[PDB]
Amino acid sequence: DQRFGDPVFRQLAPNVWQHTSYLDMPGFGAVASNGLIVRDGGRVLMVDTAGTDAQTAQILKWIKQEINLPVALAVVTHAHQDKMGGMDALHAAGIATYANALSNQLAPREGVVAAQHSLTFAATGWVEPATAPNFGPLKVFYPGPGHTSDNITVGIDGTDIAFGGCLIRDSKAKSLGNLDEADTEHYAASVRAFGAAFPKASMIVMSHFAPDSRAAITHTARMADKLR
Ligand SMILES: O=P(O)(O)c1ccccc1
Ligand SMILES: O=P(O)(O)c1ccccc1
Ligand SMILES: O=[N+]([O-])c1ccc(O)cc1
Ligand SMILES: [Mg+2]
Ligand SMILES: [Mg+2]
Ligand SMILES: [Zn+2]
Ligand SMILES: [Zn+2]
Repeated sequence: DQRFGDPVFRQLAPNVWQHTSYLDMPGFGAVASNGLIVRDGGRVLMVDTAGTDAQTAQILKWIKQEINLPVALAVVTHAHQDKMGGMDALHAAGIATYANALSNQLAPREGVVAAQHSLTFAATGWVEPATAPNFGPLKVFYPGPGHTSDNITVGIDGTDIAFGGCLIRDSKAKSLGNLDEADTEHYAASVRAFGAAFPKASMIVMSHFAPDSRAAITHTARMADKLR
C-alpha cells in the first residue's frame, strides 16, 4: 500500500515532474519537500534530492520504473538536509552531482555530503557555462543570498517552469520560514532577481509549497522587504 513517507509524483509538463517527500527533523514536525525530474531526450536530470537517502532511492526507483531512462545528473540547490539529504543515494546510483561551489564548501559544516562538481557564477548571477556542461534545458541562476548564502535556482527551458527552492514561498504563506541562516538584508532583492531572471516562467515551483503563479515571487519579496 502506498504510505505517508513514500514520495508522491505530479506531472507538471510533458517532460517535467515534481517529486514530493514528507521528511521529519527532531524538535519540530515533519514537512513536505519538493524537487524536479526533467526528461531531456534519452536521459533524465534531477533538481534536488529528497530529505533522506531512503526517499531519494525510492525516487530513483520510480524514475527507473516509470520513465526508464538513466539519470545523467542532478543539481542541488543549497547545503541543507532537505535539498542534499540524498547525496549518498545519488552517488551510489552513479549520478553526477552539481552544486554551487559555496554549497560544496558549506556542506561539511552543515553535515551533508558535497556534490562532485562545483558551479560558479558570473556577477550577473548566471552560471558559468564551463561549469554546467550538458545541462540541457536546466538554466541555473544564483540570485544572491536569501534563504541561505548559497541558494541557487533553476529555469526549465521549453517550459512554463522555474524552480526557486527554499528561497520562494507561495502566495498564501505567512512566513519565510527559518531565518537562522538567511541574509535578511539581501533576501528581498534576491527574490526579485530570481523573478527577473526567469520572466517567461508562469509556474513557480518551490521546496515547501505546491506550484504557484508568479504572485509567489511578489508575495515572498514583499514579506522579505519587512526584514530590512
Ligand atoms: O502532496 P499531495 O499531492 O499528496 C497533496 C496533499 C494534500 C492536498 C493535495 C495534494
Ligand atoms: O527549508 P530548510 O532548508 O530550512 C529545512 C527544512 C526541513 C529540513 C531541513 C531544512
Ligand atoms: O543499497 N542502497 O544504496 C540503498 C539501500 C537502502 C536505502 O534506503 C538507500 C540506498
Ligand atoms: Mg543519509
Ligand atoms: Mg548550519
Ligand atoms: Zn535551507
Ligand atoms: Zn527547505
